[PDB]
Amino acid sequence: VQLLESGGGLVQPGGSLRLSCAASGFRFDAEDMGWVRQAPGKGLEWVSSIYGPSGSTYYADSVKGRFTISRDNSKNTLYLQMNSLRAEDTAVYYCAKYTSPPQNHGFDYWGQGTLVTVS
Amino acid sequence: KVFGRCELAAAMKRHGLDNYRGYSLGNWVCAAKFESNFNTQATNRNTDGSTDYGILQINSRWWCNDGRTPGSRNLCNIPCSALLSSDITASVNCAKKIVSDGNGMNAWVAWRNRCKGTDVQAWIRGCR
Repeated sequence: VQLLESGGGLVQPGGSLRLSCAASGFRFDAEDMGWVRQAPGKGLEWVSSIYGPSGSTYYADSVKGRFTISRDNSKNTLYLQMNSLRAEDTAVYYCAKYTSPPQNHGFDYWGQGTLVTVS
Repeated sequence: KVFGRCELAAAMKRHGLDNYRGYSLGNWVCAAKFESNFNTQATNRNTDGSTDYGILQINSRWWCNDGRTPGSRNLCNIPCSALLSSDITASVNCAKKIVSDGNGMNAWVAWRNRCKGTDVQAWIRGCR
């Protein structure tokens, strides 16, 4: 099992950025997954989830209507489309999953993370 | 309240946890230690937007309702707020349902990471 994020970078505010997460070692198509971020001097904060075979999506209020979470089953890759970026969206972003659900602690497995800087 | 180790051992004994679904009482005491540090009011916001509540850090996505969690199922049929008291009854009741599913005690992440396979009975050694 592995998750591996790319490519953040520097973007102007108002800009857009598409993140990916190459997933391996498990049955991707129906797995509960999400994105989490860690902003300068804050904890890990939930950003978005996609659950089950229905692909039901959910979003934190600070990003609802600006981000979209997507699956590409042919490539077992999870995407986050980020539009209308703001300075406070600056953070390390992580793709994440449950190791053994149902469980507590939320998503407990996440990748290396990719940095997004919005200035 | 913050429970003492042997104090919580005894409460859990009286509430029927010892050997519940084959998990000895040290298991339950070790779980509490590493989930909440024995603190009945402990609450933690999680990476999936759920929150864990109480002495056994019962989760708001699958088991309790806090009104604010994505994809919640409320399988215990209880408000998460009802799990933050010095009386552990409601946490224990929810624990018993949780551990009766496929996953056993692996549903508690701190249990499977720090307790599982260890000398868990040491957690109740020296208690009356």
